[PDB]
Amino acid sequence: LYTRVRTFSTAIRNPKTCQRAGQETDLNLIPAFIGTDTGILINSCVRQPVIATGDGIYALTYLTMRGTCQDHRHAVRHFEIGLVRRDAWWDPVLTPIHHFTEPGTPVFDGCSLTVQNQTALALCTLTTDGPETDIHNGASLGLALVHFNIRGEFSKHKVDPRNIDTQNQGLHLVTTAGKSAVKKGILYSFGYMVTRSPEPGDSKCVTEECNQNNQEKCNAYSKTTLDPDKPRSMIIFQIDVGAEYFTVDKVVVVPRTQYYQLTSGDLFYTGEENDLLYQLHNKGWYNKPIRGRVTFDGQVTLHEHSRTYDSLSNQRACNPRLGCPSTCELTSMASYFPLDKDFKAAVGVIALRNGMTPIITYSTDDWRNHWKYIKNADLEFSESSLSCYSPNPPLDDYVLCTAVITAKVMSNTNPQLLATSWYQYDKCH
Amino acid sequence: YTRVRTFSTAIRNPKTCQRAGQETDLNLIPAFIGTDTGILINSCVRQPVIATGDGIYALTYLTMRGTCQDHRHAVRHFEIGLVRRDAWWDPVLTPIHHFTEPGTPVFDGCSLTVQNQTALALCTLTTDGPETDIHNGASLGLALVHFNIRGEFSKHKVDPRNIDTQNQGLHLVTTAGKSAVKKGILYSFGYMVTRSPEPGDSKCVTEECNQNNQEKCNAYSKTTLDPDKPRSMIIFQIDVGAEYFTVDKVVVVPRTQYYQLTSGDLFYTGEENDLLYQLHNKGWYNKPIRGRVTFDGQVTLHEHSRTYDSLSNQRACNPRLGCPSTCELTSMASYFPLDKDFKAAVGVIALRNGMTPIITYSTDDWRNHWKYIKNADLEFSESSLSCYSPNPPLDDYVLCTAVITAKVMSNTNPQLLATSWYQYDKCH
Ligand SMILES: *[C@@H]1O[C@H](CO)[C@@H](O)[C@H](O)[C@H]1NC(C)=O
Repeated sequence: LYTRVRTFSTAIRNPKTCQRAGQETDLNLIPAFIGTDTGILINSCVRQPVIATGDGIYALTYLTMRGTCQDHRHAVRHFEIGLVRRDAWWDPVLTPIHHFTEPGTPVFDGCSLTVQNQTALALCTLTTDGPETDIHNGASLGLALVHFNIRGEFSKHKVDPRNIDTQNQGLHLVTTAGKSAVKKGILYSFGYMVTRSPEPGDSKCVTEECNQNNQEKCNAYSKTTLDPDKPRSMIIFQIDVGAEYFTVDKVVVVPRTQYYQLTSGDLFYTGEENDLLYQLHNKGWYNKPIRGRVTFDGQVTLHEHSRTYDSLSNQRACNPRLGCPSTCELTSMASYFPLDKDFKAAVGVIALRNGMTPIITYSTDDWRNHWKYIKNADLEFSESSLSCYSPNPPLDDYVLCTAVITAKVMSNTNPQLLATSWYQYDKCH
Repeated sequence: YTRVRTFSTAIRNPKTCQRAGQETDLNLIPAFIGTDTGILINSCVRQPVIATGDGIYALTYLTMRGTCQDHRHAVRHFEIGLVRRDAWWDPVLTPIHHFTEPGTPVFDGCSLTVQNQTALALCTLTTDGPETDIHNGASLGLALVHFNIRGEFSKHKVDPRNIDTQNQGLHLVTTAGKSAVKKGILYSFGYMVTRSPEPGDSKCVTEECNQNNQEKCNAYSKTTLDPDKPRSMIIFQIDVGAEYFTVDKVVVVPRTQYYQLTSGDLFYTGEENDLLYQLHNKGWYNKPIRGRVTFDGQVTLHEHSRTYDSLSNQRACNPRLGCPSTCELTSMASYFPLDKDFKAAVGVIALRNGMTPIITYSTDDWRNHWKYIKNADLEFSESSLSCYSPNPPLDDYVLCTAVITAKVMSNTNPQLLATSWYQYDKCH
């Protein structure tokens, strides 16, 4: 059988109160030989990467298309599960053991991903041309729960979205790509919901001096409508995947007061009795990290942390500048992962400047301890997913992180899948 | 498992019609196989071998951090998967199970073939690589590796004491390439360190090179390790399920049959047909080296007269490539038979300067056409190529998949890339 290398998420740990030191030496990057070839030679497009780790196990998912990024009809959904194994340097590295593909059509879109014990769980949307195009065309959408385990078993189960409690407001339910979390047998994941009535209230905005009515621009570009007749709200799905008592599958609205533009995100497990953490993905005009704590009692609140030490940018400036509400959209996102259950310390993968040059950033509160290169080159990347994990028993000064990015390799106009891991400094003083 | 049934193009009768060059552009399709191999960290991938069976493929390769000369810390990868219809209804390769064996010792020089639902690899167990181990006075092991589409994996040490060498073998080494199974016997290339030097001249050329070619051919033939260690090319014969009693053995490929000691591929053509072969261009000889293998009376490599493809380096050699020298091609060529005679062939080769991977398509000694894998200044080092027909076959095409080790984004080491294509196969 396989020997297990025990690991756990850094996000379940108590925060360190000591000053976290910047690492003086350069990064020890180590192999993450996961995923597949994704068509660097033929300029294929990889979208929606999500990585998740458990106890000696990781899982990975992504969507591939030939030639363009706008061909959902002929896309292929990839799923993968693998192990943490000691290599010839005795480093714990990720390596795949089973891979699965599901070609369209319909295709699995916007899959979330988590690892529970020996099983990966993905909640996905069944679509022909992509959810927004299907909804516009008057088509319906499906949902699916996919699981696969380290034995190589694979299951896909349709979930009737009409039987999910939406307080009779939901017309369409859509999952979006990112990390999910399971607490007390309930699977939580981000998505959005087309509703009968528009959601009242102002979208979250900024008081930055932008030579305009910010709140007006914020509402206008909030992406809370798919059409004059199609309002949509951000949601968190709650699916019973093993609750102690019977629970009704439901969605809960994330009110538009809680975010700037409707977007995807990650939910980070911190323990059975601890609040989930979150990050929203910078895919619009807001160019600072969007992360913090989620609570549900009475209503869904995104308790957003005050974070300014990292800034996202595009190669070409926007008018008004990024950070000001506009129709500009960041071409390159950032992934953050909590080093503790409060998100006090964070690891990030982000572009250095101009939407290129992947770097790792390392913060405590609103202070950047250091940054290091993944690759000091003019390499653009579009999407990312990041997971950090500690061996058990832990190392004194380090944890481990793995990132997947979709990068425009060798002057390709589309992005392909690349991966890397590193020893992540975790040390006091 | 649900899969597109396939068979190797090398078992077919040669087409009696004239083969046309393809006027239309190449239809390249995804080969999303293997893993990330450290493009971001300049890892080194070596010894790639791909093999196909009936709706099944297998892949193997060796990875190292930072340099290509770190056998002590290398990792051997094995992979098996299926031929499946994608959303365009094209038959594409997709992995189902992956395996790694980190050093040390590591599996070096693995050959690879697919027998029914099981991949077979014959490998050499080594610490610092076979030549370094031999130089250091260490011994080597052999191993037979099996892994199947259900995900089962087996490795068994093979004691060289059970391999008949007519009491001449001192070390046995497998080299990376395609193997073949006929009538339950596994055949694969390798080399053998012997007690006594092999007599005879190395195969040579008569090209005017302003030198004594035969003397240079013998001197640069790589038939000696160190100063006192002669070695001979061999073909292993290992029982993997023969119906009759056989002794596992090596058979010498005499030095008259090849230019420099090197690795190669053996191509199955049917239970009752001669194997085909190719030797890998890793030295000064810069034309294809391929043809038919026979065994009745020790190994004869019946080398075809092939000149339509020529390999080149970015920096010229003095004397020029094609002339015996100590210069070595930085990029190899992979060929695959489209029939049991190797009459028609698919090739993967660099266009010029050891870069720009292209596909060539030949009949006899004529290049019908060539097509780009990538029209870019992309250096690549090693390759493996397999072509296969869906069953029932297509009228005008077959399918091919290649893996190459390419120096991506100004990396000094090469990483694993893959692609497939519809290969023109049409008459007139
Ligand atoms: C973890 O998974 C294994 C295999 O699926 C199962 O047998 C075991 O009971 C699980 N343990 C828990 C605590 O759920």
